[PDB]
Amino acid sequence: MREIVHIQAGQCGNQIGAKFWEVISDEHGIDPTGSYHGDSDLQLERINVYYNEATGNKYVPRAILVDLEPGTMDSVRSGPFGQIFRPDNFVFGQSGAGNNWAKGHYTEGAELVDSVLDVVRKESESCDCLQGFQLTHSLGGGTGSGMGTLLISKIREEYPDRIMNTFSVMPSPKVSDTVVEPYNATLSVHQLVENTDETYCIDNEALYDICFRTLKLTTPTYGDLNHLVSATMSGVTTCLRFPGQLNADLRKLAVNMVPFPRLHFFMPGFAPLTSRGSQQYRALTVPELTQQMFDSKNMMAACDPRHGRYLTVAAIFRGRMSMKEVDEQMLNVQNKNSSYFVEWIPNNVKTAVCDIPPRGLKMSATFIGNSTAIQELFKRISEQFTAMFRRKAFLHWYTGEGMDEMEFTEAESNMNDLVSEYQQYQDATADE
Amino acid sequence: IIDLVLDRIRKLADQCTGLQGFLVFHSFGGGTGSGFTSLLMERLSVDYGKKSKLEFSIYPAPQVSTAVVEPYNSILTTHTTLEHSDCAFMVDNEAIYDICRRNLDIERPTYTN
Amino acid sequence: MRECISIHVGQAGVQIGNACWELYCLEHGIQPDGQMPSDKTIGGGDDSFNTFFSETGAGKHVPRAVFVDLEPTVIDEVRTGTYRQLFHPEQLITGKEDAANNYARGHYTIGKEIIDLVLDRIRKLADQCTGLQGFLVFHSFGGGTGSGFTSLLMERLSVDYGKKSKLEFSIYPAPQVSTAVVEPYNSILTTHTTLEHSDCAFMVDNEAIYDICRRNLDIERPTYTNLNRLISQIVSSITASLRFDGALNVDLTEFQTNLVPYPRIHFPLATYAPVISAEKAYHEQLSVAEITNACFEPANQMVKCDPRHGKYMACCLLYRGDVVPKDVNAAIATIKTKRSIQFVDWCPTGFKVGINYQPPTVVPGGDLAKVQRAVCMLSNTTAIAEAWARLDHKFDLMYAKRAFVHWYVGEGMEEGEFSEAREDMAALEKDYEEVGVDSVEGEGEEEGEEY
Amino acid sequence: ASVKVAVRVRPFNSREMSRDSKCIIQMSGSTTTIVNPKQPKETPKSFSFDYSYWSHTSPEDINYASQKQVYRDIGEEMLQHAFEGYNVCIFAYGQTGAGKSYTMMGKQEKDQQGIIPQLCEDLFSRINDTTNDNMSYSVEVSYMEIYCERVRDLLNPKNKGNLRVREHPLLGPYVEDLSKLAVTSYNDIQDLMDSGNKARTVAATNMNETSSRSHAVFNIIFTQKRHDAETNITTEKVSKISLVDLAGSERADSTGAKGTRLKEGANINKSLTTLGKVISALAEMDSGPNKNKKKKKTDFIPYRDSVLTWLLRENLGGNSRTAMVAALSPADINYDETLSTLRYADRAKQIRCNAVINEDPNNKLIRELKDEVTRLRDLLYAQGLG
Ligand SMILES: CC(=O)O[C@H]1C(=O)[C@@]2(C)[C@H]([C@H](OC(=O)c3ccccc3)[C@]3(O)C[C@H](OC(=O)[C@H](O)[C@@H](NC(=O)c4ccccc4)c4ccccc4)C(C)=C1C3(C)C)[C@]1(OC(C)=O)CO[C@@H]1C[C@@H]2O
Ligand SMILES: Nc1nc2c(ncn2[C@@H]2O[C@H](COP(=O)(O)OP(=O)(O)OP(=O)(O)O)[C@@H](O)[C@H]2O)c(=O)[nH]1
Ligand SMILES: Nc1ncnc2c1ncn2[C@@H]1O[C@H](COP(=O)(O)OP(=O)(O)NP(=O)(O)O)[C@@H](O)[C@H]1O
Ligand SMILES: Nc1nc2c(ncn2[C@@H]2O[C@H](COP(=O)(O)OP(=O)(O)O)[C@@H](O)[C@H]2O)c(=O)[nH]1
Ligand SMILES: [Mg+2]
Ligand SMILES: [Mg+2]
Repeated sequence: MREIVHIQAGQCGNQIGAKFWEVISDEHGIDPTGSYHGDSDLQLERINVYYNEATGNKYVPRAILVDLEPGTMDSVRSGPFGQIFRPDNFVFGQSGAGNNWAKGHYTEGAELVDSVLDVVRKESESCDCLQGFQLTHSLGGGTGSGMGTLLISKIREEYPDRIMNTFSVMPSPKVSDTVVEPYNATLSVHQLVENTDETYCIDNEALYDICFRTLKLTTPTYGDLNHLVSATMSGVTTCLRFPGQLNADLRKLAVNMVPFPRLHFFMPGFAPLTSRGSQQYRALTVPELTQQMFDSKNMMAACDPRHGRYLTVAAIFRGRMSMKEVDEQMLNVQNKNSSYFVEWIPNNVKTAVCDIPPRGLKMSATFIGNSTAIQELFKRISEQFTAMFRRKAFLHWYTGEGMDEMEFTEAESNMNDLVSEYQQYQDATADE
Repeated sequence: IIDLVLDRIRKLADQCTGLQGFLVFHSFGGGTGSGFTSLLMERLSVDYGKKSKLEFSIYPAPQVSTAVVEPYNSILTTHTTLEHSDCAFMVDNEAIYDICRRNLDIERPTYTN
Repeated sequence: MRECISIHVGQAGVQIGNACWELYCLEHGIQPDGQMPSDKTIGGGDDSFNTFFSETGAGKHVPRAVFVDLEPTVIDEVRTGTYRQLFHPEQLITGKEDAANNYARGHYTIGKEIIDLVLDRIRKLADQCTGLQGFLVFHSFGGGTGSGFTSLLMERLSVDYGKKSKLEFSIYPAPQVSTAVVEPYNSILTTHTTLEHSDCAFMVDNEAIYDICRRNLDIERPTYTNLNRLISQIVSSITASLRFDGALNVDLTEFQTNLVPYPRIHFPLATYAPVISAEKAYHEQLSVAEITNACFEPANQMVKCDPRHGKYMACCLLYRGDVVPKDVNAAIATIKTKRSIQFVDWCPTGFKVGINYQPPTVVPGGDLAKVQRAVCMLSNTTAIAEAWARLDHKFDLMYAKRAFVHWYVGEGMEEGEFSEAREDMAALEKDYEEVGVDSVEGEGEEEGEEY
Repeated sequence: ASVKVAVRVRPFNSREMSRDSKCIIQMSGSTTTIVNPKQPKETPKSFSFDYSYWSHTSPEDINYASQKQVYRDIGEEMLQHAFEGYNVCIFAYGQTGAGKSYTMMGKQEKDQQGIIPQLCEDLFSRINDTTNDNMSYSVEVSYMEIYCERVRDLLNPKNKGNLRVREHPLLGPYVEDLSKLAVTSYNDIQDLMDSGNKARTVAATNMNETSSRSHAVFNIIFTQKRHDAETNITTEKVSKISLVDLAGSERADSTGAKGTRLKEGANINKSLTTLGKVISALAEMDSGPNKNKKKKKTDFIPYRDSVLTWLLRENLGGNSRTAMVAALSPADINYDETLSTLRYADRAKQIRCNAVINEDPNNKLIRELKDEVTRLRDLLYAQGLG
């Protein structure tokens, strides 16, 4: 029985995790008090992927909430699903990182990491057969970036054979909210490229574009962005929980998506998205889902796939549908867009089908692409990084916490080498 | 789990009088359908030897397939499907889809057909 | 327990403190006598926010503030006023004369025998605190006490506490109007301490505030009460992030991390956008874009300096009220496309953003309208050098002839100290001129090896 | 310069003499011929290498190569290059149970020692005779292993942890907190080597009774000091000798591994696959930019896929003079493995290198400008102007 431990770090991670647990609890018919009030008998068949059982026939999520500022924790407890989490897993301190990666990684987080690892060990030792971990955090911040990277390193040291997922919100070109995002993003990526099996890139610019352009919302808040992200998280691990005509575990996705170890940065997507008023016009079927799947404007990372090539893609469908139609549509997508796929991987589309859709939909699907266009995003950060490291714009805050220019230089070099590795396969020719 | 599988096969074979053969259903392109089939066929050839062993397997299709790493899994199964099997029947998903579309007039067949 | 200790020094400090504590008492539902009826009526709550007020057993709320002065007058006005029962009786007022517009009198001669009591009471307040965040020091350049005693206090605090942040709000002398003949000497003397021992210094100018009051609020004849109320609104906007919930909270450390590139450049300007009268509150939308644009207008700056003559090195926007992130992003994008607002090339990001849900409050008898949205901008820029250079000129015009110098030497200084301070000032000015320069063309001169 | 390539064929072990004992390796001069045991009709494919050693027949004089012969061919030349002021490397290669450990280390209690013993012997000798009032020498030793993509120190065993790998902007990758020790005599380096060999992880498998479980790197930092009154270059040369013993590729069926042994074999095979990929590419790119024409657009060599290739970035290419010693088994049953080694060895012949002598850059510029002044002065004086 495959079971996942969930870790949340920082404000963004905590809020996305809260929305994600709301969505998952709705999917399995879990009351906010913890009781089960579902209808289908297949909701409880695999409840133990995310939830532990408790004596009063209750269910407690296997979640670990982490921060250095207490306030966010309070916002989780005083909420619709605050009481569902067990209070022993709320790990926090005082004197938050203050948007400083050094404080989160070296000075402050070094004290709380022991407690967080203790709770992680306690949750993992009770697992029947642990599958992997998944961490939600923001790269452009303080405690999120630093302590997420530290926890990832420690866990990979302790559990090398397990899967390490990661849902990261990374800085956008236009939408900037802190002045020192490039430093934190560069160091975080330097850690992640080493110590992670899969990393799903998420960008606020792309999510705002989806909300404005596709969903036609006029006032999108952070709740809607958390909604989209949580839908993606559920779509990724659907196949562990429900039966289907063609299953797809996390390891299957990892094997079929990662050709070489360092290229595991994925562009996520979801379909359908109908804007609450155009759904009465669009007929729902596999071709429409596929058409919205590969559309440029639907991607969540703000990187145009038409500027590169798809090393690999994976599509996980949910709903009763024919496999012939799915295979034909993926094959058509490959042949028609013959210039956006590499020529040294025959059939570089992975397919999975699950029988049970979401609660309110007859059909749904999720998209995990792996393309060279992601290099663009890294290049952007690198540019900004140079513009602040040539003059040492804010370096004293980081060097006061016990860092040196050596770490900055090596992180920049690692990011540039990653960019070059992606750029190797971008241009055409190569062949056979 | 291979030892448990062989124990159950032995228990079934002991009940059988004049056992004629084995019918092994698996799929090229999958991890278990290749690796476990190889292990099981090797151990069965070592243990039983003279009993017939037929295979009904699903070969990868020329165009459509559901995994990126199918060719590796299919090629690495060659030694076991050549040395230990006695007669292997191969079927293709595309051909059966075409048969369903043309003969049975099923526009959107699924794996049940 | 995001706790802050406020220190008010001198007449300007005490009066700004009166305004600040009126605002804080009204925000939290605290009465002038220290009781909070809201908890009694409701039955309990978190309204006794520990940032400013400490709760005793009986239900009284004592502020975490320290008032200091050498004149009994300014604080005897507080001991017998409306708020006589709010503050702890210990108010640290030397029953002697005043520094007399003399840095030496307040630093060397009379600043002693009052400093020990002040640090003892600050120690008592800091021992009551859990997770102390920093200090907020209110004082005035150009005065005797507010310069010299603030210098001594800051030095001793930096010796004792060390790592805690020390923010400073101060009234810089104006270009034209002045209230003393020896302002430049005191300002140039205290710059040597505020440069080393502070972490971030916010400067305000009375001419700018008078102009804002005349133009926006339509007040023809303002007094110091209006200026103190505006400064109180700004400090409340700064400190709101650690008292109420919000979409994005910005603590006091994020301030210093984002607004201070180098240790010697910690002199940002401050502006408040929706400064408007009740009558003109109508006929206006007061959207996010309007207030964000108004923050960048040179006329609304609180120090008489033109940002168009310099370059922006960092900006921090703190929003209050019915504000959502997408409008903030749109406003920042609109500002980034204007050519009159120039950012240094070595800071591509530029902006820090914080949002708080609590809207600003209205003080009865005030002059600011009730609004749904507000923003406080803090901008670290290079135009501030101009505001210093003028003062330097004034200093020279008096020091060539050694006017008013014997008063300073008679109180325990020597002449060379003056020169030392002036030299330091030049160095600081030079640093600004070196950091606003564009990076040399293709910073690695040029490049392009083989292939 | 090019990578030097030596191959060495070994005798039978107990496993091979118990089973079929037919050889497939034949050799002559600097040419090695493999013969397919399954296809006697096929051509006897042959490979040309810079050196080829035959240790199959102990008493015969038919091109028999003892330990000393290999040393005088490879290690003496590499130590000469080390005295010339060049960083040098010798690294072993092949499959499990072929001779890497024997060739690099050998058996201490015998007259049959490895390259590292004789190299340090000859170095200690040469510094001893050439010592003078003005000339002096200093040498330091270090020894690390890569077990499971984790670097461990051998000399100091009490460390008990995985050190951290860093990247100097100018000097490239290195290992932080590596216990480099100063030594003064051959007894000292002998004691260090014995402690290190005792510290290494070794386990018994069916293919080898003492199969190595970790890559190993032995680093000697050597410094020559030439101090005189005039301006004589002080601490002029600083060379690094890197002697690398890699673990060999394994097959689970023949090895019989289970549990920890199988995971160790998997990690070893991952590292060796990455090394082979890096070797192939350094090769093609060099050969191309070298033969192709000279575009030099962009070629990406995946150094970062493993820690082994990361630490040896400068040795496999760039700033070092490197030699590859491949081990070969004679048994027919191992044919499909041995050929593979030879194939990669052939590709190792194509790789090039760019090594230069070390110095302080300020002193480099000063010396170069002084030489230019001297040349211009001589030219002017010869022509009647100076
Ligand atoms: C007629 C009807 O039922 O209306 C739909 C609907 O109108 C649309 C527009 C829904 C609707 O979603 C939105 O309006 C929306 C707004 C901001 C961000 C994201 C969504 C819907 O709200 C969302 C809601 O979706 C679900 O319930 C799914 O199961 C979803 N779960 C939740 O949204 C959820 C909400 C609160 C608490 C717990 C879960 C889900 C999706 C994927 C994986 C797991 C769960 C549905 C069916 C609808 C409404 C109600 C209007 C959509 O919802 C999704 C993401 O599945 C948006 O586009 C789809 C397609 C639908 O046509
Ligand atoms: N904005 C504002 N400025 C003030 C206020 N009170 C005084 N000032 C300024 O403070 C300057 C004089 O310094 P003071 O604060 O009076 O110095 P002090 O506290 O009296 O100390 P002593 O000179 O020793 O008595 C004047 O130039 C005023 O402009 C006030 O209430 N509000
Ligand atoms: N040229 C040679 N002459 C004589 N004996 C040799 C020769 N080469 C190897 N041997 C012996 O043959 C065996 C195999 O050598 P060995 O050095 O153990 O291979 P290895 O690759 O280092 N072991 P492993 O760690 O599993 O790769 C040892 O017993 C050596 O002493
Ligand atoms: N999608 C989403 N992004 C968020 C949310 N809150 C903050 N962010 C992003 O996170 C960044 C700030 O990082 P932060 O969470 O403060 O890092 P931390 O201080 O370590 O927790 C900003 O760039 C925001 O865009 C949220 O609720 N949803
Ligand atoms: Mg006074
Ligand atoms: Mg060995």
